[PDB]
Amino acid sequence: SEPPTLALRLKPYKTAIQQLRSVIRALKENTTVTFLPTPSLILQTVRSHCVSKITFNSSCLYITDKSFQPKTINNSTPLLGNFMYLTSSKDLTKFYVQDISDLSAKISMCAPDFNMEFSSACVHGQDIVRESENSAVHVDLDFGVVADLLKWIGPHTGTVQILVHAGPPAIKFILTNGSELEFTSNNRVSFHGVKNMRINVQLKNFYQTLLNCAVTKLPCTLRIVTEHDTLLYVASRNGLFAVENFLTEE
Amino acid sequence: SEPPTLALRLKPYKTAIQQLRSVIRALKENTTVTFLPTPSLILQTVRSHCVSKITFNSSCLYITDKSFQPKTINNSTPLLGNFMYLTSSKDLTKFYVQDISDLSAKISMCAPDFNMEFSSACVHGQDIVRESENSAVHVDLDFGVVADLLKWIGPTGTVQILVHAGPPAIKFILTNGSELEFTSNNRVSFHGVKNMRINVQLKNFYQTLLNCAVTKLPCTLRIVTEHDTLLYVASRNGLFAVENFLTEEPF
Repeated sequence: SEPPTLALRLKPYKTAIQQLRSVIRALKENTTVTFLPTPSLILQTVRSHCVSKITFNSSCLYITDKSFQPKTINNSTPLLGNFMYLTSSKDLTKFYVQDISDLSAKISMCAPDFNMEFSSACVHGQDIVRESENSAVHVDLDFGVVADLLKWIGPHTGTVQILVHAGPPAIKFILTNGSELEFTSNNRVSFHGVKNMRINVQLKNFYQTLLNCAVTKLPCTLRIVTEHDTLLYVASRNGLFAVENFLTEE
Repeated sequence: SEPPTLALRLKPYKTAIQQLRSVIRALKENTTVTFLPTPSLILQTVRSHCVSKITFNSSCLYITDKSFQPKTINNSTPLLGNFMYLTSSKDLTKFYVQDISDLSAKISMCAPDFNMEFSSACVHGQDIVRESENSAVHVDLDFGVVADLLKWIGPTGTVQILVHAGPPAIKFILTNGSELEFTSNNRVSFHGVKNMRINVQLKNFYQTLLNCAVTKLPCTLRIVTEHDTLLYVASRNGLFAVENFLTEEPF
């Protein structure tokens, strides 16, 4: 009778997008929203050498029928504009996606004397970057430390080089001007395996990577993967979502 | 279209809301949208002693079935926000309203790979202010005269509109003193006049002229003395009509 349905649980979902107000507003037209039957909801923004991804905890999602097929639509929607931003309305009383067609997702949203329904074309030909769980250098950073890096890059623009040292453990951040901000192994930075590795990434993709993780106001886990090409991984999460970023060398 | 359907003709409608972009964006949460089977679409904003109304020409509408019941909703929509502003999308490809429930209006909108429909509750405690075709004073003003009045009120206050009978003259006095008055010439037409005085808030009067100025055509000023001394200021074009209704202030 009814089609496969993926509903959002609004008490956790509405607290997550309020925490994400800053990021939800600065998405651009390169941003996809993917619905999976895990259940999972994934926001992805792909760019030149950077990929950021926000994954809502299954805590926020409820799925009717696991034969729901994966849907990926654009966030920039032909009449409503910013789809995610429009789910941050505080009037929202019901929010679910149905799998009617193989070509489109049907989204339903309610408010007190209002109900809307729309259908966006599915994008077939988009992938979602995954954390390779192999990592050569793995470094946890205090949220206080992340605020320090933010306040130190807050006038951008340039390039940043991230060096990580073995004995003793330390992570250092050198800028194209010269300025260096280093942290040593204390109680604000944990080192899960830091032999000697270095990456070079665009400074504003690193700065924006930090703004995304800072929305959780918790620790971030920074890593350096040496697989295909030296990839910088920067992630933070809370009990409602997880922010992941993937930057490659310049 | 089994249920009665009121469709918009997008070529004329899209050009009408583009002329109206200044008005569409400054509507507030007191603003009503009315769909009639005339066919007609009406934006009404009621305020203290001013009522402004924008009526889209029937030329902009196409109606299926005249048993479409009159629907009035709020322009301030619970998740989309400004309803009229969202019809101003240049991505819009299809826009019609259907009468399914007595309790709500069902609006459908399409764009290239997109199609939505929503239903907002209809409000029933509101009427549409009408032009009483009685008028004691009826004075048409060339758009030049209206542009002149605008470029003189831009800098609270109670403008008073005094009109003389023999011969015709209309005068606009401010609380400071300055007066801009005009005699029967080529840019002011005088049909019906009477020795009359009205006082209206200057802020509602200036905005009334800003709304009519959007047509860049003549404006029709009137003063109705049927129930209560009302100032009426209107300008139409081939796509819509801007009407304003001002009353005097109480002691």
